[PDB]
Amino acid sequence: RGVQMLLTTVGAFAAFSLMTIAVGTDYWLYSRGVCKEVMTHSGLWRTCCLEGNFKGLCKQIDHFAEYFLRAVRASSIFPILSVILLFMGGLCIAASEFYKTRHNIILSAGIFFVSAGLSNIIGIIVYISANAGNSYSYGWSFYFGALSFIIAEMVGVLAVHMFIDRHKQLTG
Amino acid sequence: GISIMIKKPQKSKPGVFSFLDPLAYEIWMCIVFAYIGVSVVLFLVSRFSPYSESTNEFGIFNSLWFSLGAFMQQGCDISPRSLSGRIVGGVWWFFTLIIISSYTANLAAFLTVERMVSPIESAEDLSKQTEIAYGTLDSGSTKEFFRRSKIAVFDKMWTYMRSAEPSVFVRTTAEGVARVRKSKGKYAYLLESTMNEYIE
Amino acid sequence: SESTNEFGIFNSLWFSLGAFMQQGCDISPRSLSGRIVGGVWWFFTLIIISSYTANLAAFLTVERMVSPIESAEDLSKQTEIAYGTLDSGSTKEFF
Amino acid sequence: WFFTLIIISSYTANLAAFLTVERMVSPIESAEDLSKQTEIAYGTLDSGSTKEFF
Amino acid sequence: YDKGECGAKDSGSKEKTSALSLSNVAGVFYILVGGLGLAMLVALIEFCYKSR
Repeated sequence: RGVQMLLTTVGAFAAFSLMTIAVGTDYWLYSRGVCKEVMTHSGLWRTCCLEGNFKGLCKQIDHFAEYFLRAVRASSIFPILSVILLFMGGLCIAASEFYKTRHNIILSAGIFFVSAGLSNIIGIIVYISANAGNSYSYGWSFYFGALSFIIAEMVGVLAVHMFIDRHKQLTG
Repeated sequence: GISIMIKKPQKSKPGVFSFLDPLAYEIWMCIVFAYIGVSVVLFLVSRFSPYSESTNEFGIFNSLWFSLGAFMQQGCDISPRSLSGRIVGGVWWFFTLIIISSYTANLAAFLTVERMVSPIESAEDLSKQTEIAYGTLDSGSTKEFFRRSKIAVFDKMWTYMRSAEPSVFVRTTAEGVARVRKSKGKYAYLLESTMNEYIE
Repeated sequence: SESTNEFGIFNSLWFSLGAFMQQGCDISPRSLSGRIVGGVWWFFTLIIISSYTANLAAFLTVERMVSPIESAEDLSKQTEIAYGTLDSGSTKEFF
Repeated sequence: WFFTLIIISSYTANLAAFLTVERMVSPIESAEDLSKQTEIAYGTLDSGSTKEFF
Repeated sequence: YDKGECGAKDSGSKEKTSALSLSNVAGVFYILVGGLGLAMLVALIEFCYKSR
């Protein structure tokens, strides 16, 4: 009991709000490259150059068994899936006005936080293993996604313990 | 006698964390994520409705502890008894079974090839690791001496020196030793032994 | 006020010894402190015995071992290996 | 416990030996590997053209 | 060959390997995430198949 019932919303908000940076900004990776060689960084859809004549220039980036793995890497779906899962978990924890005090939705809410978690393990490993296909280093959007994963793993357990407090404690 | 000079090879100075070096940073970073990831599901499944908590001791804290011992091959005080509880344990072991075996395999790599090296010796060795370059003082007696000799071990050395580029000849001994100091390995120089053990 | 576990000095020694071996721990240090205490001593054992099992390959696969007396001079400065000369000749006079 | 801890480890090590030595050796080739070393002997048809040729 | 410009019969060097990469071990990580997702499938049955 206590206030901790409400901190679910703070945990969810923090878990969700970070993710938007990942699904498009170019700060995933530092390397040399081209905007056609020059210091470069690249997003999923685009690429930009720095410290040269192309400083501030940008271009599209593209990829068109390994064929299916290339397709999965280029569609990058796990970001979107985890985003939808986190959002639907937030919409679940909001459910104060139906199933009142049974809160079957609050029971279900853990599924989203877990699945959004497990999503990003595959997402990361696909992203890294394909991009590796040496001075290079990982850009901060990778750390942002990892941090979002950390808070998602926090809030899932927290929310499940809060369902245990609010309802399961009454069932014995 | 005609004698050989090379750069002193320096000595090993391991970094204190070098015990990680056989295995890549990404591996550890993925291990840590897996070690977290396995705990949350193992908990959540273990406290679905018995309908009583003595039905399943495997709460959050215990669902952490169980994973650590399983990752270290040190077992447990308790193990799950549900089907959906057990299956994760029935998977998590295999990951450790692979990865520690790979870590041992790579730990054998450096400890082998390294003890497989040998140095330069006897001048004859410069027939084989030929990418460590060598040459002579220019226009001096030794340069013509290599041309005039006709024994195969020297015939190779001459045949190389007669064609190598960039220039394998130096105007002075000072330029030679400077060149050896500059390349810091990968280069070797020729002169009379009386000068050699003087520079030494 | 942690007042539940069975542990004691000789039991802690016993738990330790197996924790340098690999037979399963037969008692539980059940506390967050005790869990942390295990959660590194395990890893330490797992590292070291792996390194030993790696290094025990080298001696079995790349023999060479130069040893007896490297300089042929410094054997002068010891008293186990004997040395001497042919007699009745200039080699003695040199010394 | 210690007896097992040694013996299984020392055994595993040995297994490497063959699985490594039998990959590091390979056959004689292109006359040069017949003449670098003479663990296997050879000669010619005697007084024939090839003997004088060598 | 005497004006050849490449290494011959042999060039063996055995560089210090850059260790084993993630791309080698990934085949474990996939089946791990598979098994973890698969556990929830039976979790959403074993204690609620009697529900309505």
